[PDB]
Amino acid sequence: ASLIYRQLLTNSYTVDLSDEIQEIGSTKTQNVTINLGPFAQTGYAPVN
Amino acid sequence: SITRTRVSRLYGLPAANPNNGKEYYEVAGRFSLISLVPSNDDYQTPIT
Repeated sequence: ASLIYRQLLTNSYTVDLSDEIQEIGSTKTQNVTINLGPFAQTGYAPVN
Repeated sequence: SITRTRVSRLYGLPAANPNNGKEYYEVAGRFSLISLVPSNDDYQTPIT
């Protein structure tokens, strides 16, 4: 009755294509490069 | 001046024929200007 453990370990490659299924089924979302960076404390010219 | 009249040795540009036959008056030079132009350099693009 250890055949479950043995077959699970053996057939663990199927999880990869199961993840593939769940991925191609689920939605997608990608992000962009963002900046925190240095930002200058820039005001306006002295106007009249 | 205007011959046959009392208007003599007046200083100024008369608006009768200002162009005086020339196709155009031209002036050359350089000029520098500051602006607040937009850019990212190069952020907000996709991560890949």
